Amino acid sequence: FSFGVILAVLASLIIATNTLVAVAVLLLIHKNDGVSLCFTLNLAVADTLIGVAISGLLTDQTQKTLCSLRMAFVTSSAAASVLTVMLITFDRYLAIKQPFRYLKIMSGFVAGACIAGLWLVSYLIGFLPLGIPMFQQTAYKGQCSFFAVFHPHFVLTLSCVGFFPAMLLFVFFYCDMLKIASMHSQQIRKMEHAGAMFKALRTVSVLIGSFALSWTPFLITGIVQVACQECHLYLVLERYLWLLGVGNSLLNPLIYAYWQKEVRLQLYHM
Amino acid sequence: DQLRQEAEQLKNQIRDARKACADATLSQITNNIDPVGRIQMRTRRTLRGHLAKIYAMHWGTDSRLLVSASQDGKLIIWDSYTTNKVHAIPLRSSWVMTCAYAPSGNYVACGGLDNICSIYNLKTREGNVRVSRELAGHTGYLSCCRFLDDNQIVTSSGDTTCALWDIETGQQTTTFTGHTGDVMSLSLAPDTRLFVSGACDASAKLWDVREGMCRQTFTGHESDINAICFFPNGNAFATGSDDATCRLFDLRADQELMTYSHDNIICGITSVSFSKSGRLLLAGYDDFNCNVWDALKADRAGVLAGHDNRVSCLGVTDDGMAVATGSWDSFLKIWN
Amino acid sequence: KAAVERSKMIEKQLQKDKQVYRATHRLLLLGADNSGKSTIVIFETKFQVDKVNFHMFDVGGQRDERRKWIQCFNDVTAIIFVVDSSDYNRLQEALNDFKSIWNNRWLRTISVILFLNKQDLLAEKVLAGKSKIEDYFPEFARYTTPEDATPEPGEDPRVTRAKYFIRDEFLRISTASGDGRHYCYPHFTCAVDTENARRIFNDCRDIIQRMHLRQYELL
Amino acid sequence: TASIAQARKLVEQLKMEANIDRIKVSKAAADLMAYCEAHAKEDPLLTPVPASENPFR
Amino acid sequence: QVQLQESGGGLVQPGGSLRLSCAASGFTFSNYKMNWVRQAPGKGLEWVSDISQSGASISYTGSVKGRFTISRDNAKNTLYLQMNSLKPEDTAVYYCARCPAPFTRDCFDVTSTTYAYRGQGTQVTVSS
Amino acid sequence: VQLVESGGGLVQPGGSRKLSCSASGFAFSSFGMHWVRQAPEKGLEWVAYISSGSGTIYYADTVKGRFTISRDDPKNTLFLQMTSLRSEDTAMYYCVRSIYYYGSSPFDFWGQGTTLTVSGGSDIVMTQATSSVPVTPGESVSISCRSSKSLLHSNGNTYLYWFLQRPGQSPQLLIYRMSNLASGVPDRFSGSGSGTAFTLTISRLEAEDVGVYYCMQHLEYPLTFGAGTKLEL
Ligand SMILES: CC(C)c1noc(C2CCN(c3ncnc(Nc4ccc(S(C)(=O)=O)cc4F)c3[N+](=O)[O-])CC2)n1
Repeated sequence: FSFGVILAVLASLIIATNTLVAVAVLLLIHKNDGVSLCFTLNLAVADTLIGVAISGLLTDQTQKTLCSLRMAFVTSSAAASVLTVMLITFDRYLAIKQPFRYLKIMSGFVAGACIAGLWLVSYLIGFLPLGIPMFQQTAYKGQCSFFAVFHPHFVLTLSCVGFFPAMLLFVFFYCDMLKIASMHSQQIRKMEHAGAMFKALRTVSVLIGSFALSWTPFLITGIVQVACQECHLYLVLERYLWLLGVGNSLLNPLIYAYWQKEVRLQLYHM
Repeated sequence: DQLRQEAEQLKNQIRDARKACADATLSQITNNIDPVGRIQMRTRRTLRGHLAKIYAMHWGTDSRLLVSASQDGKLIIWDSYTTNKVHAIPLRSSWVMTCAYAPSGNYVACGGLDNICSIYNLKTREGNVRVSRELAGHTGYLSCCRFLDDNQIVTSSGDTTCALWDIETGQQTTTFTGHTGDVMSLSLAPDTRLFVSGACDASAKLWDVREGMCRQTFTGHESDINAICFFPNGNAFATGSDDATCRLFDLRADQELMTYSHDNIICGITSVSFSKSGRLLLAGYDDFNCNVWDALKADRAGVLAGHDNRVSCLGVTDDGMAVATGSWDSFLKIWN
Repeated sequence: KAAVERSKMIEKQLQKDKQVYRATHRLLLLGADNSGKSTIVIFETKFQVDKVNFHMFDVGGQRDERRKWIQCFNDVTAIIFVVDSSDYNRLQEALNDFKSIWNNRWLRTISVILFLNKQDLLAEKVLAGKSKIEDYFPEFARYTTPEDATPEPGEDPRVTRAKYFIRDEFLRISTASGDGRHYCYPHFTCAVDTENARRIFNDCRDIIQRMHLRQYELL
Repeated sequence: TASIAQARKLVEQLKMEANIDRIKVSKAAADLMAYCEAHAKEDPLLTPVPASENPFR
Repeated sequence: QVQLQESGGGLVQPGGSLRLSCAASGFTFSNYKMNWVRQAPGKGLEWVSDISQSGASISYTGSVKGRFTISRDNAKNTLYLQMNSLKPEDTAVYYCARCPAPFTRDCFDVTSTTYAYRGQGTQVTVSS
Repeated sequence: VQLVESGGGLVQPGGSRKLSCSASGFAFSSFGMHWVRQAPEKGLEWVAYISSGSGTIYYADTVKGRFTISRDDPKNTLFLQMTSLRSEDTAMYYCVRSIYYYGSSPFDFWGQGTTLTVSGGSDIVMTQATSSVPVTPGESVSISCRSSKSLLHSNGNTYLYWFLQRPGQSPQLLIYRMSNLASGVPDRFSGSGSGTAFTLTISRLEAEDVGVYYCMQHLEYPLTFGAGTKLEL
């Protein structure tokens, strides 16, 4: 039962590191005008709440309504950080496919309406299954491990409805920017030859690999659970695969924040 | 023929007489004065709301209101104590390079690449702001038009000529000729009877308003001259140039006194200004910063950092209590 | 308290002005005398393509020294350069100009669109034979042989040369400086083309696309 | 004759500049010293002012 | 004072050689770029050649390649030009111009008769 | 610069009517508006205020819950709808304009007037003891307008105004903020005071300034006028 030493130290880095990056981004908002920075700030705030929610499980390492509410706060936090990544990809896609119409509709009001409605959908996913009798499995009580308060059917619906269709759009979008950047560099190398007489693959692989390889193993074993009706799951097999899901919070501030040299310049100076 | 050799002998006589009055130097006389020390200033206000870069600004006589110009096509009047906007005036032409404020506070002027310094009226009875006059007699762009009183103005242009107008009838009165390149700046004496200009031929001249003739010619630089200003007591002036140096001239001795150069500065100066007492000299550079010099000793004593692009304008209030700087990143800051 | 309310209504009007300012696509047009700079395109000009607004300026109203007033056009979308590619005695002068604009300190992030006008003249007026090499500009026949494009089906090999001449020297200067921050878009034109408003539309679209791809570490 | 006109007014201008009077630099430099001393207490930038009488606070 | 003065020039035979110098004073000679300019009888001004600040980059116009040479002496403030095998169409007036804005790699000169930093010129006549 | 009113008449108690103030000759969209009421023989009273942009509205306590004020900028018109009338509404009405920025002058132009006859302790009290004084051509006079509260603010300037009404015309403005002179007024009127006591003096009076004078305050929002004094012979 040594699963307490690594949890306390792991949540400490997530809280401290993410709130350090969010300070730098907000300062640059006050120095110029830019809408793309609004989504970057929201990701750092959403990744902070994961550390706060995890920090509430150190005591757990109890009641019919005490730990039921605890397992619903963590579900909403990790759902609003996945949805923000899908929001950044769509913003990047439109500025390249249609650059002329993007400069008309976009403003500061459109960004505010999108962020505000993002938190309502995340809230509805988490706190609503507390009233539906289809979920909320039986009352063996005892301790609290997210499976004495929820049914495995809840995992099956969310993954097949939301996660798998959302992963398909991520691959489709980034396979089109890779195609556009390939033909622009064909002409550039052709000009240099008459005047005298790769980055894409390495960068794209990190984006596709990091997004999909974290939450996929958790959903793979959960679906198999229904087919078995017993395969001695929800045990040490499921007590180490969850560590991957909260591992994105220590990787997002390195891809979307440590890049963008303008952001990196202030971190060194301060 | 002889018109070239005769002028050579005249230049020799002028240079010879100057060496007679060169007994001592300013550097070896002020050697007993205590130094200033270290000057620290920090930002107090930041005015934002312009859409593009800023070229010109000018303080009001009461030292509370100022006007600024931008190449988006606007002209905003600010309230410095509370950062409130009082007026906003749209212009017909987007390319504007100068602005001025009337001493009495009733009129504002502006001009640019359209070859016109036009005049606006502020105290209308209908509750808005309307154009009053249009003066058109120049052939090149305008870089400075400055008020004399409520009825006449003086302008400098890029066709190597200055002029003096009459707003009541719109016809100019006197024309000043003699320069070789574009005239970039002008400055009025405190007594309002003389003024100086600096052109792109690396020389400066002194004119008189009543007569309309040149008096003296000064030359000590090596490149174009961008900025000029007068000493508080009206007997000396300072210049800035593209060779990264500032210099001080004396009208009575008709020669140079001091040089302000450093070994680590390799960029030109865009603006200069004096303080209320006249002991400190401020200058703006292209390396995004501003420097403070000791006028009587010619050693640096401070710095102002915090802008993102190059500083283009700089001014000091009438009572000498604040400094305002504009820049190409479309912000205004007030220091101390 | 009532003066603060007035100041806030001025800011709402400024917000509506910023929406129109961003989708305007200002342009700068500069060339030389006897280059046909007018017939291809009056200080300001308005035209609309696919419900997109463009605005172009001409500054032909001052003296011949332009090292002071050219610093205003440091944030335009692009610059159009027009060359009368038919005469050879005044062609070396046109190169120098291009070289000063490319290497200027305050214009390091601006792209240039190149129009090589006066094509129908060089097709036959000089083909008869009144000029050669070593008597005029000695760099259009320094043993040149390109094999990457042979457009205009039907001609002997020397037709586009008098307009092809100029293409190489402007690319020698362009590709030898400027890392990744501005490029050049040469074009071939004439005195009767009616599709010059579409070429500017397409060339301005590649400028914006190439700028976004570079800051995502994709180009 | 275009250069003749520019070469005659240039000579004429220089004639009225030579016949001028000048004073010593020592006399000129001393007067600048006195003005800065007599107005040393009327410069808020040279000597900082307290926050009580600072309208920009 | 940025005075520039030229010396040399005179009547020559076809195939002859001349040597020219351009003494300078009033500025630091080792911070600027220098160049030569000529003006044909009854025509405009034509750029000819230039030399960099140190003496590494040299350029010529197409009509004089292989016959002209440029060089500078930083220790004596002089500029040279060597001529060989002159043709009768070389009769012109040669000037000596200076680029402004030191530590910079472009110039805005050879305008009409309004450039401040330029010499007076010397007469070259090649005829027989 | 013109302002005209339409409406009024004889109405039985309990009825209703709508009033209009049409404007022409100036930028109507940048000015606030006021309504001022004068009984057959009484002083002036404040009624309502509509700002520019219609974002702020105020009402008097005695006419609260019955009166409504609105404006329509495109047609340059002002409205005042009244309901549940009684015997206290028989008076004249005016429409007035104002503008607010640093250094401006409010309450500068008044309307003409229309006739309509039908058949708490925290507010500042402005008191004028003068009611009738003799006048002679070319002598000095003194009038005082004291207060029950300090009118000096903690930003530098005090708020006191003076008005003049002729025997058969509408009132006009003389002095704003105790020291300034209104445009078009001669250089004969001067004002001075300190905190609570204020004075107005005339050097040499002609036969063109016979009438009544008023003072008001602009510190607290329920606006209060004075009783007035007569400059008759
Ligand atoms: C809503 C969309 C964007 C979406 N598409 O896919 C997903 C995933 C499914 C919902 N989410 C979780 N699903 C299951 N378990 C979770 N946490 C957890 C908490 C406690 C224990 S324990 C030690 O008590 O047994 C174990 C756990 F695994 C979470 N969670 O991260 O909160 C996040 C993403 N959402």
